[PDB]
Amino acid sequence: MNIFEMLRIDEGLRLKIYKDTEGYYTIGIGHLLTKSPSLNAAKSELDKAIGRNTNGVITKDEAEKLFNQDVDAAVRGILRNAKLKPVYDSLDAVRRALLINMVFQMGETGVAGFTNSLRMLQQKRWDEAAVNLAKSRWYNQTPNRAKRVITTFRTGTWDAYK
Ligand SMILES: [Cl-]
Ligand SMILES: [Cl-]
Repeated sequence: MNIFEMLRIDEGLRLKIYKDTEGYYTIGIGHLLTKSPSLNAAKSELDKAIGRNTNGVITKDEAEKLFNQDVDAAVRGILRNAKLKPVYDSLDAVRRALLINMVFQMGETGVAGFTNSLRMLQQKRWDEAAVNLAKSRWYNQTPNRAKRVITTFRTGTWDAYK
Protein backbone atom coordinates (compact mmCIF):
# COMPACT_ATOMS: atom_id res chain seq x y z
CA MET A 1 0.00 0.00 0.00
CA ASN A 2 1.34 3.39 -0.56
CA ILE A 3 0.81 7.02 -0.40
CA PHE A 4 -0.58 7.20 -3.91
CA GLU A 5 -3.06 4.49 -3.27
CA MET A 6 -3.87 5.54 0.22
CA LEU A 7 -4.43 9.08 -0.92
CA ARG A 8 -6.48 8.10 -3.98
CA ILE A 9 -8.66 6.25 -1.56
CA ASP A 10 -9.25 9.22 0.63
CA GLU A 11 -9.46 11.62 -2.18
CA GLY A 12 -11.33 9.83 -4.88
CA LEU A 13 -11.04 10.76 -8.54
CA ARG A 14 -13.11 13.45 -10.16
CA LEU A 15 -12.79 14.73 -13.63
CA LYS A 16 -14.94 17.71 -13.52
CA ILE A 17 -14.58 20.61 -11.27
CA TYR A 18 -16.38 19.88 -8.08
CA LYS A 19 -16.72 21.29 -4.62
CA ASP A 20 -15.09 19.62 -1.62
CA THR A 21 -16.03 19.26 2.09
CA GLU A 22 -15.84 23.08 2.45
CA GLY A 23 -17.36 23.96 -0.87
CA TYR A 24 -14.08 24.87 -2.44
CA TYR A 25 -13.51 24.40 -6.14
CA THR A 26 -11.50 21.22 -6.69
CA ILE A 27 -10.49 18.62 -9.24
CA GLY A 28 -9.05 15.18 -9.95
CA ILE A 29 -7.55 13.57 -6.97
CA GLY A 30 -7.93 16.22 -4.31
CA HIS A 31 -6.39 19.02 -6.48
CA LEU A 32 -7.77 22.23 -4.88
CA LEU A 33 -8.07 25.08 -7.30
CA THR A 34 -9.43 28.04 -5.55
CA LYS A 35 -11.02 29.26 -2.42
CA SER A 36 -13.18 31.68 -4.24
CA PRO A 37 -16.92 31.31 -4.61
CA SER A 38 -16.51 31.72 -8.40
CA LEU A 39 -16.39 28.99 -10.89
CA ASN A 40 -14.65 31.23 -13.37
CA ALA A 41 -11.88 31.74 -10.99
CA ALA A 42 -11.88 28.14 -10.45
CA LYS A 43 -12.10 27.64 -14.25
CA SER A 44 -9.37 30.20 -14.75
CA GLU A 45 -7.09 28.35 -12.31
CA LEU A 46 -7.46 24.85 -13.88
CA ASP A 47 -6.57 26.25 -17.24
CA LYS A 48 -3.44 27.85 -15.99
CA ALA A 49 -2.53 24.60 -14.18
CA ILE A 50 -3.05 22.11 -16.98
CA GLY A 51 -1.87 24.69 -19.37
CA ARG A 52 -4.76 24.68 -21.85
CA ASN A 53 -8.44 25.57 -22.23
CA THR A 54 -10.18 22.79 -20.33
CA ASN A 55 -13.53 24.29 -19.74
CA GLY A 56 -13.51 22.65 -16.33
CA VAL A 57 -12.69 19.22 -17.65
CA ILE A 58 -9.48 17.23 -17.60
CA THR A 59 -8.38 13.79 -18.49
CA LYS A 60 -7.35 11.06 -16.03
CA ASP A 61 -3.79 11.41 -17.31
CA GLU A 62 -3.75 15.04 -16.33
CA ALA A 63 -5.48 14.39 -13.07
CA GLU A 64 -2.73 11.89 -12.14
CA LYS A 65 -0.37 14.44 -13.24
CA LEU A 66 -1.38 17.04 -10.60
CA PHE A 67 -1.50 14.26 -8.02
CA ASN A 68 2.31 13.65 -8.62
CA GLN A 69 3.11 17.34 -8.34
CA ASP A 70 0.95 17.42 -5.42
CA VAL A 71 2.52 14.49 -3.66
CA ASP A 72 5.90 15.67 -4.51
CA ALA A 73 5.22 19.13 -3.21
CA ALA A 74 3.80 17.78 0.03
CA VAL A 75 6.87 15.67 0.82
CA ARG A 76 9.02 18.53 0.03
CA GLY A 77 6.99 20.86 2.24
CA ILE A 78 7.22 18.44 5.15
CA LEU A 79 10.95 18.28 4.44
CA ARG A 80 11.49 22.02 4.81
CA ASN A 81 9.44 22.69 7.82
CA ALA A 82 11.06 22.87 11.28
CA LYS A 83 8.06 21.52 13.06
CA LEU A 84 7.68 18.50 10.81
CA LYS A 85 11.04 17.50 9.56
CA PRO A 86 11.94 16.09 12.89
CA VAL A 87 8.68 14.29 13.32
CA TYR A 88 8.87 12.88 9.89
CA ASP A 89 12.42 11.73 10.51
CA SER A 90 11.66 9.89 13.75
CA LEU A 91 8.73 8.08 12.25
CA ASP A 92 8.68 4.74 10.41
CA ALA A 93 7.55 4.20 6.83
CA VAL A 94 3.91 3.67 7.42
CA ARG A 95 3.57 6.56 9.70
CA ARG A 96 5.45 8.90 7.37
CA ALA A 97 2.93 8.22 4.70
CA LEU A 98 0.41 9.48 7.28
CA LEU A 99 2.08 12.83 7.81
CA ILE A 100 1.99 13.17 4.08
CA ASN A 101 -1.77 12.34 3.98
CA MET A 102 -2.54 15.08 6.49
CA VAL A 103 -0.23 17.73 4.97
CA PHE A 104 -1.90 17.00 1.67
CA GLN A 105 -5.32 17.48 3.13
CA MET A 106 -4.68 20.38 5.39
CA GLY A 107 -1.71 22.33 4.54
CA GLU A 108 1.61 22.11 6.01
CA THR A 109 0.86 25.06 8.12
CA GLY A 110 -2.37 23.41 9.00
CA VAL A 111 -0.65 20.38 10.26
CA ALA A 112 2.29 22.16 11.94
CA GLY A 113 -0.34 23.33 14.50
CA PHE A 114 -0.78 19.87 16.07
CA THR A 115 1.98 20.77 18.44
CA ASN A 116 0.93 18.46 21.27
CA SER A 117 0.02 15.69 18.81
CA LEU A 118 3.30 16.13 17.04
CA ARG A 119 5.15 15.74 20.30
CA MET A 120 3.42 12.62 21.38
CA LEU A 121 4.28 11.31 18.01
CA GLN A 122 7.94 12.22 18.43
CA GLN A 123 7.94 10.27 21.64
CA LYS A 124 6.25 7.42 19.83
CA ARG A 125 3.23 7.72 22.07
CA TRP A 126 0.53 6.20 19.83
CA ASP A 127 -2.54 5.92 22.02
CA GLU A 128 -2.03 9.32 23.51
CA ALA A 129 -1.31 11.00 20.23
CA ALA A 130 -4.49 9.41 18.75
CA VAL A 131 -6.59 10.65 21.51
CA ASN A 132 -5.16 14.12 20.96
CA LEU A 133 -5.64 13.89 17.26
CA ALA A 134 -9.36 13.21 17.66
CA LYS A 135 -9.84 16.45 19.47
CA SER A 136 -9.87 18.46 16.25
CA ARG A 137 -12.16 20.15 13.82
CA TRP A 138 -10.51 17.89 11.34
CA TYR A 139 -11.72 14.89 13.18
CA ASN A 140 -15.25 16.29 13.76
CA GLN A 141 -15.45 17.62 10.21
CA THR A 142 -14.37 14.51 8.21
CA PRO A 143 -14.71 11.73 10.75
CA ASN A 144 -14.09 8.58 8.54
CA ARG A 145 -10.95 9.94 7.14
CA ALA A 146 -9.46 10.99 10.55
CA LYS A 147 -10.30 7.58 11.85
CA ARG A 148 -8.23 5.79 9.22
CA VAL A 149 -5.12 7.91 9.80
CA ILE A 150 -5.52 8.00 13.52
CA THR A 151 -5.87 4.24 13.53
CA THR A 152 -2.91 3.79 11.27
CA PHE A 153 -0.86 5.89 13.63
CA ARG A 154 -1.88 3.76 16.57
CA THR A 155 -1.12 0.49 14.74
CA GLY A 156 1.56 1.06 12.18
CA THR A 157 -0.40 -1.38 9.89
CA TRP A 158 -2.47 -0.64 6.71
CA ASP A 159 -5.52 -2.38 8.12
CA ALA A 160 -7.89 0.55 8.18
CA TYR A 161 -6.95 0.79 4.55
CA LYS A 162 -7.19 -3.00 3.74
CL1 LIG B 1 -0.45 23.53 -10.15
CL1 LIG C 1 -14.53 11.41 6.18
